[PDB]
Amino acid sequence: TLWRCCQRVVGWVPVLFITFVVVWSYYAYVVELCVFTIFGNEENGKTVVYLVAFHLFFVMFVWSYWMTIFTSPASPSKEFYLSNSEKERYEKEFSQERQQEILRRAARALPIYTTSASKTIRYCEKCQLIKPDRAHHCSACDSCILKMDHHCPWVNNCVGFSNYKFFLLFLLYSLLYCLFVAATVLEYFIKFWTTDTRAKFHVLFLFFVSAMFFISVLSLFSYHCWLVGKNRTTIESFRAPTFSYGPDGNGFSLGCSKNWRQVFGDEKKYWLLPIFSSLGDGCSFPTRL
Amino acid sequence: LWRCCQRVVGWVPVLFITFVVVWSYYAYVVELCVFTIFGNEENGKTVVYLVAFHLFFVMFVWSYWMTIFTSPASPSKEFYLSNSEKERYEKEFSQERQQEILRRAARALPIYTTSASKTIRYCEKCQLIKPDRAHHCSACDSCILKMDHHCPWVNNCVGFSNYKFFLLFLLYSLLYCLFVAATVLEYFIKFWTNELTDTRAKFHVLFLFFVSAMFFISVLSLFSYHCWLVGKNRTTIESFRAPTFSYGPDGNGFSLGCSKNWRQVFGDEKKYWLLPIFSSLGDGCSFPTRLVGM
Ligand SMILES: Nc1ncnc2c1ncn2[C@@H]1O[C@H](COP(=O)(O)OP(=O)(O)O)[C@@H](OP(=O)(O)O)[C@H]1O
Ligand SMILES: [Zn+2]
Ligand SMILES: [Zn+2]
Ligand SMILES: [Zn+2]
Ligand SMILES: [Zn+2]
Repeated sequence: TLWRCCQRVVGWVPVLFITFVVVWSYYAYVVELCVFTIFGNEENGKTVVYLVAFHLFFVMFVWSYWMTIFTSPASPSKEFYLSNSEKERYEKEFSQERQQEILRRAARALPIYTTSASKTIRYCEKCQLIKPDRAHHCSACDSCILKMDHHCPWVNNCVGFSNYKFFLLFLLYSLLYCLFVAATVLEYFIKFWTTDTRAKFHVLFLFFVSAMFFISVLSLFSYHCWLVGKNRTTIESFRAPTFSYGPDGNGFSLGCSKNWRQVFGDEKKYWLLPIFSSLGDGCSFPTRL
Repeated sequence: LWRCCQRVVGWVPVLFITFVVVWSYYAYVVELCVFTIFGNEENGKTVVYLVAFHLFFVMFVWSYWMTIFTSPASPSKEFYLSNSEKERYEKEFSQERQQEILRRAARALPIYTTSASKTIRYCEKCQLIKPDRAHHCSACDSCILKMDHHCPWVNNCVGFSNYKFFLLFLLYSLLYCLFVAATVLEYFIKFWTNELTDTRAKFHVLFLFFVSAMFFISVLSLFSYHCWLVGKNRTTIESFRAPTFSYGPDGNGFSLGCSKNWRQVFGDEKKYWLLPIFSSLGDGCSFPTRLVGM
């Protein structure tokens, strides 16, 4: 009955956890490292430079992170749904052959260039719609997601056509945020090991939390730089889409340069900003052939 | 009672300045940096301007806030007439013996200055003996240590506690306005000669340059005056009426040399010089004299 409320709340636990670490990291770097440690030293130039630079990375990180969480994933348009007449004929029908004929007649009026592994029309039983190309159903979001990449638990949201560029920038600014911390706390991490009671706990934690997050998230970032240039989602990287000419891992590829511009766009000024600049509408995609 | 009315109406200059500063933040960030500069298609200057602007905007609002809410220092309870001395002072009818009551108390205090008539500097309202450089302000309704002047733009007195914050407030005001004027100028040129014609951005970019230039030219004169007062170790009051010591009036009676005079306000630790954090030497109730006696 009330299982929805607890299920919905527990989904925010990874978000609140990450949010706490970021708030703690701000307190640790600004107060403990810059004010108590670096400003505990008589160097006002080094303290200000770090504080200014830190706020630039911290803003780009929180901005990208926020956008990846609250950008709702796009769903298929009204045209892909079975009308109340045709969905009755589909539910009334018992022969799979005639079921496929119902779906094929509506789908041929839609920009669909892919089929299932069994060359059947990609259809969603729960949503009662014909899945657009690259779209998949997520049982966590309980919906079909356009150009679905994966349901990322750390943002309590699906990473799809709307989220993807924000998700990528979130990864990018995560490495930069953590690398900058590790590179600047290192000079003082060496000193802390080789004596303030409170400052050491936060500075010691600061260096290897930033390092652990760097070495971990860096693997994912290199993974997606492959994916963007190949024009493949994570789902497609495990199951290549099947076109009219058979399976093709490169069926949506337009070349390395043009594949990136499908995600980041043609406006060069928006590439590094968590502002939506992805080409297309998510319900149809340019084909290689 | 109009003292209640004074408290509310006193915030009008503060709220007015707050409006101009909030408006300046919106105008420079949204209208100038987002609509105008980022429309020109290169985010290299936009990030630099947005980063630099936030450095000056923070130091300006920080200094302004500190000058407003730093309560002015008052004389210690030793400078107040005790319940014994207030009686015999009130009983006396001869002014000559009244001074002797104040003189006997003043000689137990680190006081090296008198009035122009060589009488003990005494406050009738607070019923205390004014410390050196301290003055009574009827707006604050109190005696202010090393009082410089009552400032309406901060709804507060600029005294011993405020002065370095007030100075930083002036400094970061000039820098904030100079940075705005120097960066908006190139785009101020465009709007008049119609290289840019946006309706909303024009009002804010034009007003940004005028208001920043008008505030710069005005505050710069005041700032240079106070840079000279600090080197002379003189409050604004003292620069018009030199204090009277045991050896007569002396405009330089509190001077300790140019270097040491600045250190009285900003301190010896350079890391606090530019920061709105209290670093002034002394206690405000006594000050080193040039000749002898502290
Ligand atoms: N109620 C007040 N409001 C504003 N300023 C005051 C007030 N009372 C004294 N002052 C300041 O102190 C001076 C007034 O006379 P006093 O030297 O006796 O000071 P005081 O009575 O406050 O201790 C004024 O400065 P000026 O004569 O050199 O122009 C004034 O700035
Ligand atoms: Zn679905
Ligand atoms: Zn999902
Ligand atoms: Zn008084
Ligand atoms: Zn006052």
